[PDB]
Amino acid sequence: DIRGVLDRGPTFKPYSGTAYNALAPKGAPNPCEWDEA
Amino acid sequence: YMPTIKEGNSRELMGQQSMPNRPNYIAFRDNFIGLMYYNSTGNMGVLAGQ
Amino acid sequence: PTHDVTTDRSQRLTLRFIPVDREDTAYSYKARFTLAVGDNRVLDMASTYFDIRGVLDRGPTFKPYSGTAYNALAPKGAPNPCEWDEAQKTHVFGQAPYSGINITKEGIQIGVEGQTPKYADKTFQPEPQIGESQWYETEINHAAGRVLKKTTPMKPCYGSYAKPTNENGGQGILVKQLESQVEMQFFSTTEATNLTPKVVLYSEDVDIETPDTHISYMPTIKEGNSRELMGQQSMPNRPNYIAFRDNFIGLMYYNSTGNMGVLAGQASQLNAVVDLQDRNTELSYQLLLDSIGDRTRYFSMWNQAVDSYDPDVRII
Amino acid sequence: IRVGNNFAMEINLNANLWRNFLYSNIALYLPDKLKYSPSNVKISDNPNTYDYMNKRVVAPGLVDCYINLGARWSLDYMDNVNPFNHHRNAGLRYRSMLLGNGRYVPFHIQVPQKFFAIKNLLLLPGSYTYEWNFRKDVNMVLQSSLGNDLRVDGASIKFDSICLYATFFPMAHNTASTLEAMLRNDTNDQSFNDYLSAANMLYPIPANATNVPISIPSRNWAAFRGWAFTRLKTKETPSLGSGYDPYYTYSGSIPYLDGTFYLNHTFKKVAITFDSSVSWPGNDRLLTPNEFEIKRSVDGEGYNVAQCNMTKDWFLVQMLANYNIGYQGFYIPESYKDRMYSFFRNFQPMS
Amino acid sequence: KTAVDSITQKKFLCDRTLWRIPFSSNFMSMGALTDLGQNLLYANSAHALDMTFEVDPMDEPTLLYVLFEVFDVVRVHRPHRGVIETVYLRTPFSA
Amino acid sequence: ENHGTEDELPNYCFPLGGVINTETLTKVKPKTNGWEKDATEFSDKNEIRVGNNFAMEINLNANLWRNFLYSNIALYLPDKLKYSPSNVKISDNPNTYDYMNKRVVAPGLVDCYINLGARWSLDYMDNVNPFNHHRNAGLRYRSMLLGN
Amino acid sequence: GSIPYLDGTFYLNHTFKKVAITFDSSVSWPGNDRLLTPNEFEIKRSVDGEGYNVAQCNMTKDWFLVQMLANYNIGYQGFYIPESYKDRMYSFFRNFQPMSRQVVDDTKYKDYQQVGILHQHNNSGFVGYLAPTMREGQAYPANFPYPLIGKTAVDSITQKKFLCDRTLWRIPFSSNFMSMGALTDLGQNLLYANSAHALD
Amino acid sequence: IRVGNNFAMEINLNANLWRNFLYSNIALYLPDKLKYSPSNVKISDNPNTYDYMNKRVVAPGLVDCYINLGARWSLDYMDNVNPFNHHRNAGLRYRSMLLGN
Amino acid sequence: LYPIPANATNVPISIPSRNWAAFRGWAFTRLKTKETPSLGSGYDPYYTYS
Amino acid sequence: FASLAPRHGSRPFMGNWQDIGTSNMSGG
Repeated sequence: DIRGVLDRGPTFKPYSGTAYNALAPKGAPNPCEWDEA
Repeated sequence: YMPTIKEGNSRELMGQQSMPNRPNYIAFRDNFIGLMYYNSTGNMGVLAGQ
Repeated sequence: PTHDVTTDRSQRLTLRFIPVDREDTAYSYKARFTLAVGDNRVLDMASTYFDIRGVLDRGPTFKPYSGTAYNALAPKGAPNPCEWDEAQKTHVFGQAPYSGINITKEGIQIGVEGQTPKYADKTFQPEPQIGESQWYETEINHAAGRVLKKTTPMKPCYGSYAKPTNENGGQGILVKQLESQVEMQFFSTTEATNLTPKVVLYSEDVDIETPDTHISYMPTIKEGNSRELMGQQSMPNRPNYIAFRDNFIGLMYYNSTGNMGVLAGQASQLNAVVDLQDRNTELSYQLLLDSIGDRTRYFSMWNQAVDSYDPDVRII
Repeated sequence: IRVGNNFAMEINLNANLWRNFLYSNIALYLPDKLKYSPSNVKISDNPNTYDYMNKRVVAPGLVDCYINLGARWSLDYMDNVNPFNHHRNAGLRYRSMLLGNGRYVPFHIQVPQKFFAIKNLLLLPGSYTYEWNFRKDVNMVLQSSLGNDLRVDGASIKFDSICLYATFFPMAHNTASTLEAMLRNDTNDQSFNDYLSAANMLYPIPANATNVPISIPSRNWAAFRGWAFTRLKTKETPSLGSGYDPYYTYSGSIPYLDGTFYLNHTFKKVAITFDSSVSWPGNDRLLTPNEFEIKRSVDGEGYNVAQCNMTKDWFLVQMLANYNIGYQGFYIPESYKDRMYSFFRNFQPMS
Repeated sequence: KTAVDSITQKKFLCDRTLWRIPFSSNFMSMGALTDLGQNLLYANSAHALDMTFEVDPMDEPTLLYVLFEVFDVVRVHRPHRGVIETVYLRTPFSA
Repeated sequence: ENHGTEDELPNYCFPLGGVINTETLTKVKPKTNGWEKDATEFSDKNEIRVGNNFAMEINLNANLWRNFLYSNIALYLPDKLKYSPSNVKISDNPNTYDYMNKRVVAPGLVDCYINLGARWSLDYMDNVNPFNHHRNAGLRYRSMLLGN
Repeated sequence: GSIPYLDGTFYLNHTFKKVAITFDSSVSWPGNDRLLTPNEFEIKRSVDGEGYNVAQCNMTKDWFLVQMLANYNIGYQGFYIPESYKDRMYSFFRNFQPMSRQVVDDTKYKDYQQVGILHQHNNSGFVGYLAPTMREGQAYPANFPYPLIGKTAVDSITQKKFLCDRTLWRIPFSSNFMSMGALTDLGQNLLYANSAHALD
Repeated sequence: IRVGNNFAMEINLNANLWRNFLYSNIALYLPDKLKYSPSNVKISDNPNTYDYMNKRVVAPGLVDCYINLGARWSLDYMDNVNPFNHHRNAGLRYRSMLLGN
Repeated sequence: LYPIPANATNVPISIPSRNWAAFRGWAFTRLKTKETPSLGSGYDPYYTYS
Repeated sequence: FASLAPRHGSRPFMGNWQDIGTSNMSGG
């Protein structure tokens, strides 16, 4: 019987797709501001 | 899709497009293969008398 | 066990039997063999079979897949970039997805080679798969695209195919003199007519065909291209699976008195296969495999794959 | 800057996936009396051609996403249509892809031997002639999922070569000679039996015919085992006994030869009378003891099983013919007696 | 709450199968050679059969596939090298 | 058993002729640098799309997965989580179907991201009877065994 | 990832052509003219000029006999589906899935053009080019792939192969390739022999 | 008042569900010689890194909704690739969720 | 009851084979199928005659 | 015939005596 702490690392993703605005279009930007001339 | 190599915010970065990362399932192996040193003769386990 | 089970002499496992005499009718063929069992050998006839080689033509009515192969994500009423003659002036319904740099009488400039203006190869450039990659409607002053000519018969985009006639994927009917005929068509703004052409449509003749779709709505019975034939809508053909039957039913004449098989000795010539035409040897074998084994499993060698409807299609 | 909510267009996805299901699988496989010819499209005159069966446009409102909602119900239009002539026929789906995906297929097949006398026969030593007649009819050697005539539709088959193979157990020569000597007695004859074990008669039923009288002339009926009857179609059954049937314009599943029977529900009753006066089984056995009522349209006395119209006489007989179940309670038979071609595996009552 | 006055239709579909009626005195399988099949060996008399099926009408010429279940038995004798001898027998429908 | 949604590709929908926002252009032939109007053979009005066509983007595998979780899990949540609808009359008896039908439930409670990569039954949905559910394939069979 | 050495997740079984076993550097095993090509274990053949393939694939008749006898004791009295307890997960017939397809015959079809992935424009104006990014192009008739069906089907050639994952190519050291016991009859002839044999 | 038929736009659903299937499961698991580098995106140099394996863009036209139509055929590119290094590895898909998320 | 079709003049019947011991005779009369119910059936829903 | 039978231990692994013939038919 082993008790311990496992670190899966930053390269662990147990799901396809995304968690965050999944129904959003992939090219759809956030309400943003930029700079031009 | 990065339209422009420049990291600063611009008009062209409204056209950058997001793709989800590939699903990566990190777990212990089936029947806990790899935890125990089997067949390593330098790390050979012991069941003997006291 | 060591001895008295398996021989220690030179004995084969599988034998190969060339037909002694083969005869052909227009609807059947006959193969006589010598099933020679040597000394001290037993042969269970379950291990015997006929290996048959040949060439199968499934015909043009074979469609092994639902839907279509070509432009499946297209709308069914979406037309190709086409031309037609009304009442005789030629109208163009097209699209110009490519964005270039400059437009002269030699076509569209796709780039430079130092300072020399490199133009588009009219055989395959600009590609109908390459357009713009950003979503926002930027200003496009020098676009270009490809259009099928009025001699090309008008089809919907869904299910349209033409064969490529060069190495770089560009499709177009070559003609002998073997040079392609891709004419350039320069278009500009209506209220603008200096004169700068905005859109260059490379017109062409392709060998367009619908190999797996058909038209579900023809607005006009007449030949030739017209405005009404933009509204024709393409439906995929029905999937037709043509194959040999389960457990190779229909390859061997069972229960035909005129086509009865022979297993006999070479001397007495008395046929041990007495076949009666009110037997069903095929259905006797389909029900025998059910009682002895799991019939859902697939065995490719005897082509043992049982006919099975989907249970949610029969009973709704 | 957008003032308000953004622009969008609403779709019903699950209904559109279910409307595509019922059309591609059920509405396109409806009988041809429900379909019509499309406008301004040249269609073939022959109804057994793929150019006909493809281009007969069917209305989606016949089988749309609301048909029999909450009813486990097969369509009365689709009961008499062969369910094995379908593109979800997972056997023929597997058998089509086992050769390939193209029109032009060079095949390589191993055809089993099925004649019961020479199917499990253990041959002793000796040189035997072994001569067999093979078919070349593309409506018999091939199976299409629509049932179109493959003679008109350009399907051709050409048998280049053929070989007989035979796998031999390498038995020891003083053991395979003791077995040889034992199997050459008149007492050790290898006796076999056909699994169907039936003499099979085809009786024609005319169009729109309800009463089907058959008549066996006169015979000693000793060692008689029983009956097993099923309705077929004349279109789908080839005239076996003839080497070539020129009137057989069909290349679907042949229920006569493979066991894919589907017209079982089209039986009302069965009256068996031995010798024109002795009704069978007689003896006041059944609840209607002179006939085998398979189903009742109008039941007032309440003799139906299973929340369907199959009778209590006929459900008793079929559970006893297959499983010896019915005198000590009805229950689900075990999965080894209940095979694929059995009664209880396939009895699906609906309402 | 606005449901219409409805009538119920019941049916069954039983694919892939043969309607078996065993020629046994209790409709059971107590053996392949049934008791009514042996009752007709010791009777030693010929009887005629007149079966009458009532079917649902279809708009198509259909067939009727009745299996008269017999004992289609083959006994195979090989007495010498290259000699094959078979005796066939099926009862009742002998041929 | 929330695996996420397989939506690495975007899923688009298109107008019924492939394009709707075309503009009117005029055929121009070159002078024999130089250009002149070619209205003799070709017409002066040709609907030609400049650039990519109009299209709308939908996430299909997330909308099918979000319809799955709402109809099966979020509608079957306990009544302490749901709330009364606006301007809709409702039955006062909580044991009524008219109550259970009209208690509007937030889709964000069981949305398409709940416990991603976790094979986890909800603690809200542990003490709820799993057999009082429309995917009860026994009762789904027994309801259809009498009819619709 | 998965370790096929330890997990049992073997997947490169289809990459074997033939096997030649020789005891004592001269005696080719099994010998005794057992196989159809008795000097070697031909696992698959791409030529097949003599007619020695099974299962509508390219596995030979020698090798399919040996594998159905190593696992199942099936093959001398007819090939059939083994019962569900003999046919385990890591066995042969559970995992043997033979396949076939047709591709274009580039030396026979007179209009073939090798169109690489840079120039294949099926779903032209509805699919992004070489990327899972946004769409680009026009609603244009495709050029890939060539039609294998229809009245304008191309001249095709058939490729056959098999994939048999999770399994080990068992060649039993028995005189009839069967499992009549764990101590096989060829292992008892070498028992008490005190004779060393080279294996190549 | 609308004159004529309404506005609408068409999607092929059963193709887009089938094209999402073949890209997520087969095209992203193609060998690295088929894939190419993303434009203007940084990437690791070690091919055994997830940051490498994530960002190698693969063309959808390699495994699209028309690949080997009507053929039960595993790809020749995908035969020598380990099928158990896949996110649908239902054991590893279960063994990952057995520890948590 | 042997059925006669409409406007059918000739009616062939056939008793197949029987020991005819203690046979007394025949007596026959044409009926109507409309006027004769099929007995043995407990209820004939197509018998519209009283 | 114990020299033809495999040896589980030192006893011949024989079959049953009455398992020699077949008896299956189409429902009987």
